[PDB]
Amino acid sequence: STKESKNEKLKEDLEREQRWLDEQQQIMESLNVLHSELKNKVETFSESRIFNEL
Amino acid sequence: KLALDRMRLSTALKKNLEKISRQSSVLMDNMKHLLELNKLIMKSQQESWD
Repeated sequence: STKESKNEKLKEDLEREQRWLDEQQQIMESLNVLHSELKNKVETFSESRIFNEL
Repeated sequence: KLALDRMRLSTALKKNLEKISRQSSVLMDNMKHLLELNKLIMKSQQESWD
C-alpha cells in the first residue's frame, strides 16, 4: 500500500518534471534567439545619424 | 543467535513439510498469497526502478 502509492506519486511526478523539462528547454530555445539578436545588434545607431534625424 | 534461529526454523519447516499434515490446507493458501504478493512487489519494484 505504500509502494503502489509511491508508484502513483511517481506517475504524477512523471508528468511534472517532463513539463519542467519542457519549460526549461523553452527557456533554452528562447535565450538562444535572444543571444543571436543581441550579438547581431552590438552596433547601435550612429552618432551622426542622431544629429541629422533630429 | 539469528543464524542459529534461522537454521532451527529451516529444519523445523523441513520436518513440517516432509509429511502432509492437517495444517497444510491453510499453509498452502498462505504460501500462495505470499507468492502472489511477492510477484506484485517484483513488478512494482521493476517499474519503479525503470
